Amino acid sequence: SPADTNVVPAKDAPTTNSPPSTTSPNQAAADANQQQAGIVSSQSGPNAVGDSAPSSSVNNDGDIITRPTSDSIAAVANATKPAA
Repeated sequence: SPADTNVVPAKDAPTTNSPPSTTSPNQAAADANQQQAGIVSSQSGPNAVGDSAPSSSVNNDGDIITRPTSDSIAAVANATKPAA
């Protein structure tokens, strides 16, 4: 039977349950990365105190982004267009 043997991580599987937050997301993405799994807070001692997961609110360099990286480069290159 398929679905019990063909189990593989989905599309954008590290950062898909990450909520959009502008504050300390990595600890907020990991707060909901392990909430969708169903683990309650009492069943995790220090495993859920200070954890981190990659978020969709952080770009690769590491600065807390809001709009995606293709729309942030476009936020700079649209402000250096003089009249030709």
